[PDB]
Amino acid sequence: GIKLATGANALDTAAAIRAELAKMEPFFPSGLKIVYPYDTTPFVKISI
Amino acid sequence: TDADIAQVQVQNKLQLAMPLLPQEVQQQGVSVEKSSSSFLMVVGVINTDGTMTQEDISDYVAANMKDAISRTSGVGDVQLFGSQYAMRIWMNPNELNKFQLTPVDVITAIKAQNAQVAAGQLGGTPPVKGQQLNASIIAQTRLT
Amino acid sequence: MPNFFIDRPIFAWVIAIIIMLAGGLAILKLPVAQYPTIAPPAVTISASYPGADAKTVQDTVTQVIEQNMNGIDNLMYMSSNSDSTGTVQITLTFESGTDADIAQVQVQNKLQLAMPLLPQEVQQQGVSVEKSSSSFLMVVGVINTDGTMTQEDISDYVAANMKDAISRTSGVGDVQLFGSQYAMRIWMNPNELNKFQLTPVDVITAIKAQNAQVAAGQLGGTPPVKGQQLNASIIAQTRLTSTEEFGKILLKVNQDGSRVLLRDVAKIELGGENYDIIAEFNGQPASGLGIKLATGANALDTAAAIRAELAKMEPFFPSGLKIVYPYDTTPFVKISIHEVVKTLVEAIILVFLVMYLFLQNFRATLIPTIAVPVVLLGTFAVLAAFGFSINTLTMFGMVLAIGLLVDDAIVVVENVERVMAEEGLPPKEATRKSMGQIQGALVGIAMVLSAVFVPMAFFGGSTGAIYRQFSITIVSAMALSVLVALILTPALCATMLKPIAKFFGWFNRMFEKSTHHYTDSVGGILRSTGRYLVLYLIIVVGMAYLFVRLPSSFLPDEDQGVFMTMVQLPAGATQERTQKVLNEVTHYYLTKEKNNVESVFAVNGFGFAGRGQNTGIAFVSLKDWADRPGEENKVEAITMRATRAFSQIKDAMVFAFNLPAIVELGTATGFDFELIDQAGLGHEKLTQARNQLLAEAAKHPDMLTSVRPNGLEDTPQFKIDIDQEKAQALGVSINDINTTLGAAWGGSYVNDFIDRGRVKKVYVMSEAKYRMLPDDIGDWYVRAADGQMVPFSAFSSSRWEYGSPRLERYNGLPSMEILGQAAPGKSTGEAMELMEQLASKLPTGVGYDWTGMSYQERLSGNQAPSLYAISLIVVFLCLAALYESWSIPFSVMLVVPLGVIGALLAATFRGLTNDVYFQVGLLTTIGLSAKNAILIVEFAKDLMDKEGKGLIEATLDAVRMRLRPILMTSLAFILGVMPLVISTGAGSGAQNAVGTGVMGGMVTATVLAIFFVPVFFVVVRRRF
Amino acid sequence: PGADAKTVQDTVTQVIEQNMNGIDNLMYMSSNSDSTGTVQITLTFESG
Amino acid sequence: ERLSGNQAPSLYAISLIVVFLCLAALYESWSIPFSVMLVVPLGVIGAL
Ligand SMILES: CCCCCCCCCCCC
Ligand SMILES: CCCCCCCCCCCC
Ligand SMILES: CCCCCCCCCCCC
Ligand SMILES: CCCCCCCCCCCC
Ligand SMILES: CCCCCCCCCCCC
Repeated sequence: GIKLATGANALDTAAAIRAELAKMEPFFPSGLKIVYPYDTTPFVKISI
Repeated sequence: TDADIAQVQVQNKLQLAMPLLPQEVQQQGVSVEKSSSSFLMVVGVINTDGTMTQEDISDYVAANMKDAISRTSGVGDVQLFGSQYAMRIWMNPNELNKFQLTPVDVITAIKAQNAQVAAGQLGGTPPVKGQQLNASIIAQTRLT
Repeated sequence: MPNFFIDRPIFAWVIAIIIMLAGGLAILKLPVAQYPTIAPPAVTISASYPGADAKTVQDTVTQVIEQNMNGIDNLMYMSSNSDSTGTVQITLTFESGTDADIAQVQVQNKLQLAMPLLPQEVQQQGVSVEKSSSSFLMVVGVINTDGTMTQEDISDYVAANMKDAISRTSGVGDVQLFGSQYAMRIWMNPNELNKFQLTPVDVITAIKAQNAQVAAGQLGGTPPVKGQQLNASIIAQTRLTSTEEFGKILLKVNQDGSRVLLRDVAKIELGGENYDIIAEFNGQPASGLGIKLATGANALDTAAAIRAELAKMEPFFPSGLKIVYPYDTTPFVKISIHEVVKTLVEAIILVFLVMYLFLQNFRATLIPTIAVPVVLLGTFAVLAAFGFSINTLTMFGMVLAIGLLVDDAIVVVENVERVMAEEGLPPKEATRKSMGQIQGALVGIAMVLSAVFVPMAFFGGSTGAIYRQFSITIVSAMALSVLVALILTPALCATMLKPIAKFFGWFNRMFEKSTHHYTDSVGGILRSTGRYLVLYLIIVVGMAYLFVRLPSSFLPDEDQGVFMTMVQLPAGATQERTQKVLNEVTHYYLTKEKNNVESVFAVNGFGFAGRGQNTGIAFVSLKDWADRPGEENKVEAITMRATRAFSQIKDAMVFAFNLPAIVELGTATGFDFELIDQAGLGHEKLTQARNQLLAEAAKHPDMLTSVRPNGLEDTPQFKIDIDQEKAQALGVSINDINTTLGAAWGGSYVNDFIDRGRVKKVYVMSEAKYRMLPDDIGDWYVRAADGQMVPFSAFSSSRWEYGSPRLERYNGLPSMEILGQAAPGKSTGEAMELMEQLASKLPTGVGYDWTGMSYQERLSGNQAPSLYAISLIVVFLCLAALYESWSIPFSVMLVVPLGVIGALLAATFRGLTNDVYFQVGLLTTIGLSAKNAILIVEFAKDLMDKEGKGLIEATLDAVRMRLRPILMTSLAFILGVMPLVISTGAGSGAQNAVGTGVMGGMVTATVLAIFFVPVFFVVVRRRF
Repeated sequence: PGADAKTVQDTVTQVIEQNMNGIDNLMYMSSNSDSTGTVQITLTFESG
Repeated sequence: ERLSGNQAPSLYAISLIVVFLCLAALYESWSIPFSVMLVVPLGVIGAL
């Protein structure tokens, strides 16, 4: 449950999270994929 | 108002109260986060094979990918929807009764025989005249 | 706006006076350092757990802290070390521009709440969070030679009488201390612990509660009774001062009434806190300090105040102490500033000489003498307005921009003298016409160059702070020169210059016949211009060929006056053997360099491979530069001769080295490559993964060289396992066993006490001779449950097994920091790629990560052509805006490869590298050649349409009238740095890096690029 | 709490006041320690 | 208080310099502000 720090921008924070997850992804065990439920980030980008 | 100056002042007024809190609160560790109120996003880690239960996935997320997401610049607080592993010891009251024990001797034995002991060096400083050896004494390690 | 100032000279003088008065007011108020803040801010958590090893610290203190360093703003990475002396060292590196106070307070508040999780001994020793600033400003050592005291007496005289007062002065910060202060040490003795039937647990419990306070209230305490007259405070039992009081504690009284004391089972001997570091100065013991310059005080008067405060303490010394300075890099700063100031002043003298040589009038040869220093004063005012300081970088920014400084007076005065000499006008109307000819051209120069430098201000990393100094100093100086060039110089050419019209006349005849021969040759080579175009193609291909074959680097290596010598002994060597090797090094430097080396300060257990006992360092400080003349006496020769002479020591790795700036060495070659372990593989399997990664980099010598692991290998350790059934059947508690073993063989730190006003510590530990062999564990007896003494090895064993003397972690995962450097010939863009293609065939779980100096080379490390790509088109648009045409900028911007040939030829011939002074000098040379090419074609453009001339005729007419300025201002500049080039003294590494580029590039850009721009302009006006 | 206004000055006041050099502005710094038990330092910075 | 005793002549000097320069800048003469920067004592004797 990733919250957000006070005053941070919500689009280049989520980009940093998705950049961290692509760094620790080739070291998962056999058969463990990461999936993406609830997310309020792409609505801002699609509206702009 | 400034956010991090506000966190510094709240932390200043909290650390004056830390010696008055109980020991069981301090060992869990209090925390001061400048989070917003709620969730920007949640991630999800399913198993497609069917080799891991809830606890295995929760321990993998707690150990190998929580402490790096929680240091990412712009993240106020990370909630975990699981639990890290812990060497859990489920006691039996009838067997503690049969062998005439309490749950106090159990905690005493776990504090005594699961220690990480500092034990010095056997070529330590100050040496005598003509010392030719230096190594460390390894007393006992934490159990694994 | 010069016509407003022709009629109004006094207003021009007034704004010249306010800019020259705001410059000199800001030279009294700005710092003078050696280098600015150049590294990203990094804070350091340092803690100690006495008696442990790397493993015990690495999973009770290290992993416990760095699980709680979360939620810190602007954090790049975090690397930690845990070594066998007990020390844990965590370095958090932040983004550039992050406020260091906010970063330190966030780290220290996240550490203040992770404090009850740590062990008790770590909380007693304390955890120190402090910011990792620059290295030492100066080292103040102190010796005693008239007599004999130990190291600890000197270190306590410093810790009680100097550090209190040296830190209370103008502009100091962190003050370290090489020695160790007092502590009431207690040396236990296990045979009297045996015969009186005692344990060290009884000793520590007996002298916890002897020196403590009593909250005792007061007589007449409140609430008083009705009629109370007396009020006074109860002063109850207090601490213990002398050593007899620490010897008179009762331990145990027996049945016969025996008195057991600390002076029966121990000896006291007040002594030292830490016994690992032993400083040394030439053969007598010593102590030292660690003074850091804080933020914004100049180092010159700071070091003068330090020397003044040490100068008023010699009446207060205990008859034999002597202060001595084994490391001082303050007079090198004074040399490196004085030489730059002398170069500026002699450049002004040389332009005075050249202006009088070409013009032959005293009255008009001092317009640059008035108008050039006022721009430098205004440049200092702008540097203080930004908040920057007197670095070495801004000083060598104004010493190579002085051509751009001095052109904007030579052009104006030559043009008004040309108008008075040809058409014959009074100076006022002649200055009006002259500054109307070059009106828009100087504004076009201000727009066209301001865009050559200012992309240099917007790079990133630790080298975007080196370039920013040059790229705001030169921009401010030039953009103030263009303001003062159309305001102050027109007023001075309208007022000072004489209206009088008209035998050393050989130079005039030589110059006019050279001018006519030049115009004849240029008019000859404007017909059939194909050969000069293909010669330009050969020029640009030769430029690319010599630009590829040239070694890139950073800031040059130079003589700071001192150098280090590093000593490391193999794998578990004691303190005495390292002292013998350090004394061999001292006896070498003080006999074979009698006339070069002044003082060697030898520190033991300090070396840069980590803390320990088999290591040592030596600060060697030489004589003055005037006392050691020659080439064979500089540091570059002494270092290699000592390194050649240190190969005969049979078992010691000893080598000497110099100091680059602080840290970003490898001149552009190093790696900082972390091998990280992103699973639960461990330490031995990670060692196998590193040992597989090494000797695959050894398979490629053409790309990789010197891949050293940067980490200590496994050493034997003494495992003693407590057998549980024998310990508990005999009735011996495990806690008393562990607090006997880890308090007889390490420190224990009972509590504090008060000595001579100050507050010192009390440590208990066994003697120096009862804890030195594996056969000494059998001399330690422990009380059982009944009271029978049980020995060690009645319930234990003993094994030797391999452990680890240093454990490294990177971002919370275990890692090993493999260092390397690229081969000669190949850059570090095709070496880091081979590392990433070579670290991908490792076993499953081991990953890689770049750190340090290469970290910001991954984050957009190819944005150097991406900013000059948008500089070049802004230059093109400004030049297409000026001449009211397209493809005329193509006629003026093909002089960029002309000033690069000479700089690359001089750098190849003299044997220099592609350091930052070469790049800034190249980048000024191309801008000044562009300035000359702009002015010749602005005359040729506004001569063939305002008058009506042809194409060839107007071109050689324009290059006729624009030959007297160009070699006038090259001759005053490829002559105002000649000395800098032939300079060999103190600090001639940066001076030769500045001098060689801006000599050869300037000579080539004025010899060749006065013959190509008529050809370029004619070829453009043929094919549009 | 166990004070006599000289233990406090020599053990918990001179330490802190000794370790307050490196702060930027400062101006002046007045400290006091009494026999009640308490102690306070007052660091008066520059105006602005 | 003593700080205001140490920055008053510097204040008077810098104000007289800036007013002399702002008048020489605007009347295009160095002799007209010289006939104005000595009518100042006729006002200062009044204030005193
Ligand atoms: C350095 C101060 C020089 C003072 C101004 C010189 C005199 C101005 C000449 C104006 C002629 C009308
Ligand atoms: C340590 C002070 C350095 C100041 C350098 C001033 C250089 C001024 C050059 C222009 C006047 C000749
Ligand atoms: C740096 C200024 C030195 C003083 C030069 C002023 C010269 C003014 C001459 C006025 C015309 C004769
Ligand atoms: C005879 C070869 C030289 C051709 C003329 C060169 C003219 C450029 C130099 C002018 C100054 C001597
Ligand atoms: C820097 C590249 C810009 C290319 C623009 C060239 C346009 C030339 C047009 C010629 C028409 C006369």
